[PDB]
Amino acid sequence: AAQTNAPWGLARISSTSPGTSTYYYDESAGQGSCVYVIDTGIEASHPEFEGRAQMVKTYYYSSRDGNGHGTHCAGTVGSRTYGVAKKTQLFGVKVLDDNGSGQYSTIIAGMDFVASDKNNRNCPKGVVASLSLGGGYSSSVNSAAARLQSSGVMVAVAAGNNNADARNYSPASEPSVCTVGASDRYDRRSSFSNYGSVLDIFGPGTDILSTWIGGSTRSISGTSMATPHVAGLAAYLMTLGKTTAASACRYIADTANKGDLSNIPFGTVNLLAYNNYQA
Ligand SMILES: [Ca+2]
Ligand SMILES: [Ca+2]
Repeated sequence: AAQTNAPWGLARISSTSPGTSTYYYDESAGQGSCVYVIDTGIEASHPEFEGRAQMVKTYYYSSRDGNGHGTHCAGTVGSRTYGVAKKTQLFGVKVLDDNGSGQYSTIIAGMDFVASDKNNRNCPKGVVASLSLGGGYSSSVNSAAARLQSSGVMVAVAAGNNNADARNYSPASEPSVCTVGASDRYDRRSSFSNYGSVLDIFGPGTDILSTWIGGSTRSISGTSMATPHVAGLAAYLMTLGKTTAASACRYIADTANKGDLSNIPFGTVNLLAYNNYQA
């Protein structure tokens, strides 16, 4: 399958070189897999989700996405026009309020919830969790992410937007999950992107067009945008049977475009997510 005039991020992860505009992918499109989006919620009624999204848990007064952040991330995972895995199932967990903030105790509870909730969902091809959030270092938050990964879920987390070493941020600093840096359309490290030895992979993160609340769309930037590219790619690869939840991050690194990025500090991997699609 090919999507013409795709968002540049979708074209980039299906190509070995920058500057293309077609998203090449296999028609299975991640059907049979499930992605939990742990964020501000998901506007499940958006036409771009085609009824494949639902809220399962909120820790606030409503389950509505009053911010837009979680709806944007979920759209990059698996909306029809802006998503990597266009046929996956999307589950929303609202651990952030409508200002984009949340206490660490709530974020930890949200991760423990996903580890248990997956056992009563029909996800035959595997389960993924996308966490476009973070803060200062906390061993309790890192531990919750490790538990979720250990329970059999592919955990993808943002490296953070501080232009610093991600070792001082959580859950980005947890080694056992998949920490995602951001790049721009000219194969440069995004100027805001964190770096360091804890990073596993880079994904497109600057000027990412995706769904927004009110049934609309908009373009924003962040490692929050790179993470759902990798979470979506994981579910796409799990549906194809190429990898498992326990080894998805390593498989993606092994099969990534190597050495294409510039402004990568010494000690940080130069690896860009890539789907290796061949018609
Ligand atoms: Ca290349
Ligand atoms: Ca890792």
